[PDB]
Amino acid sequence: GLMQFTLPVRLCKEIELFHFDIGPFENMWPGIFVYMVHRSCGTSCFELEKLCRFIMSVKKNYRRVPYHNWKHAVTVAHCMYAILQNNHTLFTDLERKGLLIACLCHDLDHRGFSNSYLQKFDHPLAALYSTSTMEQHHFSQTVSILQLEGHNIFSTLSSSEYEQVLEIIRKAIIATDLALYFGNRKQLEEMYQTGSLNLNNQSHRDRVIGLMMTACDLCSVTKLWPVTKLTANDIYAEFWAEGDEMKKLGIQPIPMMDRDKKDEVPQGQLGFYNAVAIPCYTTLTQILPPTEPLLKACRDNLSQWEKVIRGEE
Ligand SMILES: O=C(NC1COC1)c1cc2[nH]c(-c3ccccc3)nc2cc1NC(=O)c1cc(C2CC2)c[nH]c1=O
Ligand SMILES: [Mg+2]
Ligand SMILES: [Zn+2]
Repeated sequence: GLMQFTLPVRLCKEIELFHFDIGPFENMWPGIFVYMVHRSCGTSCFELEKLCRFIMSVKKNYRRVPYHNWKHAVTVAHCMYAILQNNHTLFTDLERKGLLIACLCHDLDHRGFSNSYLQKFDHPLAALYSTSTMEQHHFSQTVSILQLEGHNIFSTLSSSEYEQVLEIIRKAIIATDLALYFGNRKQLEEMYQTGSLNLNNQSHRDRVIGLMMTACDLCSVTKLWPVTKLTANDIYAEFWAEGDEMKKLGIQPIPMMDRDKKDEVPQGQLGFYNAVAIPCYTTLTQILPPTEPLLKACRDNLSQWEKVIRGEE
């Protein structure tokens, strides 16, 4: 009730910044998440008994994959935390609640393979969900855990508020399907520059929350260079593994996933930053100005990758 979580000073201070790294100590991540909830939302938003129980069941349902794991779950949620804290008059009570949970759950039960690979493998999830295959699985897993005896952190909400916060969460999680992001940022670009962007339009809020989600999901390109560079090892470990499985199906993988083209990774990072990361945080800064640090950090890392190519490291 009047029981709040504290962090060491350095963590207390650095956690408010966008570029915070949650550290190598797995056991502090749940305290870190609860801390962000109490500060983003209130000591009252969730019952501490239930939240802790939900947090730990979620953690257990992330797999020990190189990148799409429990560390990613909490990292993406922290980015959301910082976007919300730098924009706190813009979001409803319900949006603060459901967005931080959405981020923690957004990759539940990920196996480290793309929607594309499930589809070429003919995995049963590809028959159950034709588009955004993994992302619909994630939201389904989320509802699963929410219905475990003792786990419904939303029990105090009215019938109507409950239906809203699940609908926030669901759209939020589908949004992390990067295949949808390009269309969403383009509509957001037009609306912003023709002045028709209206945050009181619910369908506009949806688009904005979507972009927030892409921004949080890719936040590893907005960390300090040594974090970004080591996170890249984890992503390619998954990519190259999936490429190995593509070869096992008798398919040449895209170079992104072919581990015989390690040498061309810096150039591949360059195009990604140009085609995705920079446009994403640009458009996000245009809508939510206090999120400028993400664009500045992304740009800085773009600059580091050009240096890697030029043989300056
Ligand atoms: O454009 C890309 N992919 C999108 C387009 O539609 C999906 C892309 C293309 C890439 N070509 C290469 C590459 C080329 C030649 C030789 C070797 C490698 N490497 C890539 C990485 C990429 N992407 C990410 O590194 C990436 C990173 C992350 C998290 C860190 C934030 C999440 N998702 C990602 O896809
Ligand atoms: Mg995902
Ligand atoms: Zn993710």
